[PDB]
Amino acid sequence: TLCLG
Amino acid sequence: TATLCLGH
Amino acid sequence: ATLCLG
Amino acid sequence: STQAAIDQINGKLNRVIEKTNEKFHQIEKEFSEVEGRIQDLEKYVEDTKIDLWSYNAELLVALENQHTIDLTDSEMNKLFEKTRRQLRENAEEMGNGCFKIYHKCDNACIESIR
Amino acid sequence: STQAAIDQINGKLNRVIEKTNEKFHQIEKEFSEVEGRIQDLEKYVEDTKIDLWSYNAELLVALENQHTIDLTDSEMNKLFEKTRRQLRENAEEMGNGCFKIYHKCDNACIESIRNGTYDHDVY
Amino acid sequence: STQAAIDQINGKLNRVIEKTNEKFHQIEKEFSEVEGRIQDLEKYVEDTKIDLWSYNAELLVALENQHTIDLTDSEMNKLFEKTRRQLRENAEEMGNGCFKIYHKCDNACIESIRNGTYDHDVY
Repeated sequence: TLCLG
Repeated sequence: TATLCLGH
Repeated sequence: ATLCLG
Repeated sequence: STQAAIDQINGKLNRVIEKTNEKFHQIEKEFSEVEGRIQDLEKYVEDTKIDLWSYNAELLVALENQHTIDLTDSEMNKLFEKTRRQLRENAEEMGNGCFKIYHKCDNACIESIR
Repeated sequence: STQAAIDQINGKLNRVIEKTNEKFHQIEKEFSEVEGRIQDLEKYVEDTKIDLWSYNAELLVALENQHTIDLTDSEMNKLFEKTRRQLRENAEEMGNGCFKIYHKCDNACIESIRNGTYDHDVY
Repeated sequence: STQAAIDQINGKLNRVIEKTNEKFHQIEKEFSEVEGRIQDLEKYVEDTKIDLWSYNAELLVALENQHTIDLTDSEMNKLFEKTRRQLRENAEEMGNGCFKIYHKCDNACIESIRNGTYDHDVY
């Protein structure tokens, strides 16, 4: 899981 | 195709 | 080729 | 003899059917293997590509945290969206602003590639 | 009988000939579907690459502009001459620091990379 | 007239035997090429992925010798680790953060990719 903005 | 510029 | 990081 | 002769041509001719039939099955088996590699290799190129693109997004998200860069800035917002696009097209969009990167080429598949 | 024996031999032999020939033809078709998917993969690899390298060169530039780095600093200028050699290689160097980037695998080609089709014949 | 019919059937058979054996050899050659082609491409995909992770790592480094980032922070380290692995995983992990990047796809391997030459036989 990769969370950006 | 595309042109990409960035020169020194 | 070579390469030295840290 | 004419009978013998006809018997022979029929024997010879069945050898040919038999040899060719088998060789064809061999050719069919190789085709499955080759096409096998190709579908593995492409899963790998894909896996390889989202890895590198997911790193790029991460690096950006890293630098904006320690305020090294401005992601709302335009020139820089471009690059940022370039990486966010790839993420959307190649990963599961969870709750807005998250992604689940599923690799298509598993260990076994990575292996055939050796 | 003899004439019918002989008609049989020839009708079976031509049955073989007809059948090898069609198979050989389906074999050639498959060689082309295959050799075709391999080039589509080569192309998508090139484009996949060039995309990542050009993104590299553009971040060097967008960073300099945010002043986060200075492409004059020998270490960073090396990085930049790195991306510049990847582009300069897999792309048309205009001459003024502009590069003409060609994209070899179109939407059709890219689709095959998804489709995964090979009318795999079975004799 | 029968022997005529018979010895004629035989010659035709010996033709079919000759033509299909030749075509079977030619399907062998093509399978070799198709096969070396997937090999070279698997290589190109390797060198290609490594040169891209060195760069990343090096980027992370040049930014450290300027104190822009500290490779020891949680997040900036995770990043360093990712490129580190790939380098271990794919390069001669010599001691003290030094590595030897080995290129599997030779020069001509890169011509083969770029030049889709397949001696495709048509029966």
